[PDB]
Amino acid sequence: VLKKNPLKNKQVLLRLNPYAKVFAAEKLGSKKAEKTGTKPAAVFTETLKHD
Amino acid sequence: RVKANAAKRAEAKAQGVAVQLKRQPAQPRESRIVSTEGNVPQTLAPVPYETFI
Amino acid sequence: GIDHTSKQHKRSGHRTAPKSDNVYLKLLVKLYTFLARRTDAPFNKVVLKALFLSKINRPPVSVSRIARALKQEGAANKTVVVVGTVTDDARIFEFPKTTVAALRFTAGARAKIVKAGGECITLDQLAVRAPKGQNTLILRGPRNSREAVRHFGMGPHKGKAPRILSTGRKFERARGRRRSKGFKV
Amino acid sequence: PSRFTKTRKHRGHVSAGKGRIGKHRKHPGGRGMAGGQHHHRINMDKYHPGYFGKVGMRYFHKQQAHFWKPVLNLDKLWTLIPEDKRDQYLKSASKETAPVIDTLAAGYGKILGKGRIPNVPVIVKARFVSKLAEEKIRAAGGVVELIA
Amino acid sequence: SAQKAPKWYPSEDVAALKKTRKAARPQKLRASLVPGTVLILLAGRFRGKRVVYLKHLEDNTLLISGPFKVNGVPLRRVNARYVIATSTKVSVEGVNVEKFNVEYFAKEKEIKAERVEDQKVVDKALIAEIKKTPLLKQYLSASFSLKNGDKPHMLKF
Amino acid sequence: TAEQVAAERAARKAANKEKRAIILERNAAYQKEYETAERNIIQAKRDAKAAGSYYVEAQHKLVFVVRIKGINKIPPKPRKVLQLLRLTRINSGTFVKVTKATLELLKLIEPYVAYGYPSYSTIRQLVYKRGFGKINKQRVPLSDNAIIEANLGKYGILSIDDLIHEIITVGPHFKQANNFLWPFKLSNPSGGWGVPRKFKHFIQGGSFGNREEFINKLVKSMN
RNA sequence: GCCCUGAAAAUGGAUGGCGCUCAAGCGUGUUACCUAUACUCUACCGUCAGGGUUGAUGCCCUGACGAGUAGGCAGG
RNA sequence: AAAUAUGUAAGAAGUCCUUGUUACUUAAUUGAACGUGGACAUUUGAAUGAAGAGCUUUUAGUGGGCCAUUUUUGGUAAGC
RNA sequence: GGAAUACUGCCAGCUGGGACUGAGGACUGCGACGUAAGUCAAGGAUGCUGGCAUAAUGGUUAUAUGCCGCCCGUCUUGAAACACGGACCAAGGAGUCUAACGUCUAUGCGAGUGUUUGGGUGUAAAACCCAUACGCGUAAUGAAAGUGAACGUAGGUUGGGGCCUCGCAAGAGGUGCACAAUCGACCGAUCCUGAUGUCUUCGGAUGGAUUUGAGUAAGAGCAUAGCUGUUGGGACCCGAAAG
RNA sequence: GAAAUUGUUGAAAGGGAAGGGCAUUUGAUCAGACA
Ligand SMILES: [Mg+2]
Ligand SMILES: [Mg+2]
Ligand SMILES: [Mg+2]
Ligand SMILES: [Mg+2]
Ligand SMILES: [Mg+2]
Ligand SMILES: [Mg+2]
Ligand SMILES: [Mg+2]
Ligand SMILES: [Mg+2]
Ligand SMILES: [Mg+2]
Ligand SMILES: [Mg+2]
Ligand SMILES: [Mg+2]
Ligand SMILES: [Mg+2]
Ligand SMILES: [Mg+2]
Ligand SMILES: [Mg+2]
Ligand SMILES: [Mg+2]
Ligand SMILES: [Mg+2]
Ligand SMILES: [Mg+2]
Ligand SMILES: [Mg+2]
Ligand SMILES: [Mg+2]
Ligand SMILES: [Mg+2]
Ligand SMILES: [Mg+2]
Ligand SMILES: [Mg+2]
Ligand SMILES: [Mg+2]
Ligand SMILES: [Mg+2]
Ligand SMILES: [Mg+2]
Ligand SMILES: [Mg+2]
Ligand SMILES: [Mg+2]
Ligand SMILES: [Mg+2]
Ligand SMILES: [Mg+2]
Ligand SMILES: [Mg+2]
Ligand SMILES: [Mg+2]
Ligand SMILES: [Mg+2]
Ligand SMILES: [Mg+2]
Ligand SMILES: [Mg+2]
Ligand SMILES: [Mg+2]
Ligand SMILES: [Mg+2]
Ligand SMILES: [Mg+2]
Ligand SMILES: [Mg+2]
Ligand SMILES: [Mg+2]
Ligand SMILES: [Mg+2]
Ligand SMILES: [Mg+2]
Ligand SMILES: [Mg+2]
Ligand SMILES: [Mg+2]
Ligand SMILES: [Mg+2]
Ligand SMILES: [Mg+2]
Ligand SMILES: [Mg+2]
Ligand SMILES: [Mg+2]
Ligand SMILES: [Mg+2]
Ligand SMILES: [Mg+2]
Repeated sequence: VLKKNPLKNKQVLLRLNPYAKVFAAEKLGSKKAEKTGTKPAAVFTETLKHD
Repeated sequence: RVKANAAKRAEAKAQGVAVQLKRQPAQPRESRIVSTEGNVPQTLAPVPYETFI
Repeated sequence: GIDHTSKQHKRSGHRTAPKSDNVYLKLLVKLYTFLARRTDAPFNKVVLKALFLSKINRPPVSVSRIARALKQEGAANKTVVVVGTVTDDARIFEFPKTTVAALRFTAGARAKIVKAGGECITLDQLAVRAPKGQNTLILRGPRNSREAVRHFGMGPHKGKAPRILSTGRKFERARGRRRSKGFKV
Repeated sequence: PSRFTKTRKHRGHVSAGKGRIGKHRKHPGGRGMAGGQHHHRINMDKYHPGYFGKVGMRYFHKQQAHFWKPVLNLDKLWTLIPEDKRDQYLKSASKETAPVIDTLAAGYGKILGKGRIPNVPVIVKARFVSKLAEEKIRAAGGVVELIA
Repeated sequence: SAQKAPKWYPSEDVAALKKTRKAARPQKLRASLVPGTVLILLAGRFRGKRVVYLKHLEDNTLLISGPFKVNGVPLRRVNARYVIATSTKVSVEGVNVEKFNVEYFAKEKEIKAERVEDQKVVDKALIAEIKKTPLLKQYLSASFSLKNGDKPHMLKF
Repeated sequence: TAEQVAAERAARKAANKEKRAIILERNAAYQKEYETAERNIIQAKRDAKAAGSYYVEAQHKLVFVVRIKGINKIPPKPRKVLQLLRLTRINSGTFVKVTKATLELLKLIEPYVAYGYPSYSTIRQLVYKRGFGKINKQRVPLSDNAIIEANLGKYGILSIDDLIHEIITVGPHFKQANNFLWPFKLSNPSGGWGVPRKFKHFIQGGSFGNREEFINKLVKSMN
């Protein structure tokens, strides 16, 4: 008798889709990715800044 | 293609593997890595108006 | 606003109850609407709609029709169901026994089943015996033999029967019916 | 009855069911059968082919029933015997005593050949039997007795 | 009969309510409402009086004293939403106030002798503390008003 | 009769508990599946660059289309194609598997619709709030995973997130999983269409045509 | 490019009016705002449909839909 | 020699094996038809949609039209 | 060389303010929070308090203000029209009835059906009752003389609902009315063929034919009624110049 | 003893017609709910 919107009303967000619990609790709406040092070679920036 | 389809289904049933005899349309495309070795992007510019007459 | 792909508020072209006021007919319905709903018994459904049908849709099944149907292999012992009235047929002589379930039986037809040793059953009686419709043969009359059907689709080179109030030569036999006077149909 | 008529429902709407352009006038297209050969021709061919012209011979002062010859089929033929007495002749099936069917007393003038009859022989007194009418009677041991 | 009778009639049985899920949860007052904050009374008999806030009652009102001997406002209820909560706060430590609750003002011409004592009781404490900050007694005796050019959507109070 | 109810009851309470932790298992696996999918593409782009090559993304398989034009004065060819994609009403929208077969249904339909590539966050927010199912005709709101599982279970897809996963990945049951979703009836963009005059290409002054990633900002103002 | 000349008609008069000149004009860009019987959500009337269930023209659950001359049917 | 328009096809009424019928037809037990019996149904042989498909009877009103875009004929042109 | 920030995007991150809505009416459903007993914002609003208890809300009406509104009816591609009818009111005022019909529908009976020309009867135009005929239907086809419907379980094939068997099911097999497609058989017409016979010109067996018919192939009709449509009638109502 | 149409009396409105619609003010008026 009422559409309830899972994106509000946490009761429903949990009723569909548990792991909502896990999601929130583990954050991972955040969650920094790891840190890599790859640098673009040479020609790439040579042509990037080209005329 | 029905000959080809019948024979495809046979070599599949003899080996007991999946059929898929209905053509699919062209699918969008797949990820590529194009290289720069030998091909350096040669940059282009629009051209001034010119009369040729 | 909508761009509809189908005619809105269009009602189903099928009869929802019979056009009759006959209170016993209504009862027979009330039975089979219960039967159809609470059982699987596809037989019950067909009979349910059958009870709604108009006279033109319930052509008599003669007593010979029932007889020739019972001659199908393995059918001999089934009980025939005819939603409609059943008629007597003098043209056959040896009539089998069996049992028939029908709305109405004509005098001759009743005497002709009974005198063959058979039995006359109404549809409620048939219901109690075959609630799921077990071991029934359903029969329908030839609705397309009606007189009026002679005239449907009348046209040139269509071979149908013109609507005519009187028949013979000099009645619509001349110009257009024969190569010799004008053309031919 | 009146109150069931559409023209009751058309009270209040101008023009009845007739349309506001072409109204309802007296006799557009002509009274009766007019122009069966001109503007109504498409209707007359297609739904009444052959309407116009003559065919056949005239026949002066034709009396019907000069031709009276009502037809009867072996398909029935046994209905002429009363239903009580029917079963005894059917079980008997003897040439010594076989039932007499006077078709003309029953109002039939010709015996046609539709249907099949049981093997019981019968005596058919009739005028005008068809050739297959007779032949099925004799095959069951009956005969045809020409009368008038 | 002047009118043919109904073939139906409804049932005169009264249906029972469904079992409603609405809890009574406790009110949360805005941060600025803390016991001892001078309030500006926005409406009502004493509207525009500057008044001291004591106790949050269980019927959601505010216990107000104001105090009587200064501005004439007695110990009294006031509604959360009809009040502007200022930034000047006198400390209520020395005010018992445990005794005033819903049924205190319970309806049960004349003023109860316990009321009048309880007033002097709560006020003698309050006026003491108000005297600690100069002009606060004068400020609480005066009435509030928007002067020409005041802009409640600017004014800090 | 008095005991055998706790039989049938405690039974389903356990089969619910079971179906639940299966969804809890699956949805966890989808989260990892996306998180690693995106993360690979990022690094693959980095890797190409370090190698002095260019990583070209694969073309999108999935496109969301909403009809931004009224239902009057439409040419008959586009009017068909518009119905065949189930957008008979202004602002309503559906998903399209991208192949050359439906690519030309986007060409013919282009002046009447805005379309692009929807993000997970969109598809999710679409299906939760505006998600409706098709069950014997009638339009059913998707409020309980059983409703999904009932109709779409034969394909897998017992969870609203299995629907959402089936959509955004395309894959095997996209045809059926998609067609189960009742076309999304969207409101008008809250905050506006951002262009004075709608019917002109997105390249031209916005609204109508393929705005690629920009479909997302749009749908989320409407939704 | 904008501006001027080229540019003559009959009652008094129309960028709709007032009026406007780093515009309230012309070209172009950026936002914010106004508001349709249209879109979105709810309530209600009705129409169609599907389903349930022993005032039977019954009771109940569920969804979709609603422009109209000439005209057809239907309930009153 | 395009564009837009347009015909046909994308299987169970299909495919393959075996071998019956005949006054047709072949020099010919050759073919042409139409069959018996055996084999192959997962994706049942592109996409999309489908809120159902098919079918019959019967009868109203109408048979002055006009407009816009583009194509376009007569006319200097026209609210032709 | 190490940051920051813009931008774009994401969070099943947290939170302040306002608006409209409160459908439903015991319980059943999916859940959440708890060790637990319980609790909940989880299949639609409850709690607490105040005022009034009447013209206060509200209805009606007249007026006033804001914005909006051309005169109907008809013909017409187009009418507010510088198109036409209409000063006002009352009362009257227009698709009828009949004969014969097409469909559809309901009812009675059914290879039949229709009692009411007539007779009997009567509580007297009613109701009740009935003999013989008659009409339609049950045979068609030819201009006509005339002939006149089973090779076969009233045929074969392809689909058919229902029923039957096997099966826990999914299914497989069997029978298959109505109906549809198609190939065949029968009857009349037309064109061949011309046997046994016979009186010699009568007779027409047998087997055929891209020919034909409003036909056969285990009957459907008949009657009474209703809407709608048909035609003839003053024929929806009023109207000629004439004869 | 209706209507058109008119006299008187009573209320009201009216800067080149009148009459209509939505909405509230005002005035006039009036129904509905408890012992
Ligand atoms: Mg009408
Ligand atoms: Mg009308
Ligand atoms: Mg009128
Ligand atoms: Mg009409
Ligand atoms: Mg007229
Ligand atoms: Mg006409
Ligand atoms: Mg002529
Ligand atoms: Mg025969
Ligand atoms: Mg003082
Ligand atoms: Mg806004
Ligand atoms: Mg705009
Ligand atoms: Mg000017
Ligand atoms: Mg202006
Ligand atoms: Mg400037
Ligand atoms: Mg400007
Ligand atoms: Mg309106
Ligand atoms: Mg219903
Ligand atoms: Mg049904
Ligand atoms: Mg029902
Ligand atoms: Mg019931
Ligand atoms: Mg009922
Ligand atoms: Mg009703
Ligand atoms: Mg019902
Ligand atoms: Mg609508
Ligand atoms: Mg309408
Ligand atoms: Mg409509
Ligand atoms: Mg016509
Ligand atoms: Mg005309
Ligand atoms: Mg014009
Ligand atoms: Mg940085
Ligand atoms: Mg940001
Ligand atoms: Mg309520
Ligand atoms: Mg009021
Ligand atoms: Mg105006
Ligand atoms: Mg006119
Ligand atoms: Mg005219
Ligand atoms: Mg007019
Ligand atoms: Mg004019
Ligand atoms: Mg005139
Ligand atoms: Mg006049
Ligand atoms: Mg007249
Ligand atoms: Mg007439
Ligand atoms: Mg005269
Ligand atoms: Mg004359
Ligand atoms: Mg008067
Ligand atoms: Mg006078
Ligand atoms: Mg007055
Ligand atoms: Mg006035
Ligand atoms: Mg309104």
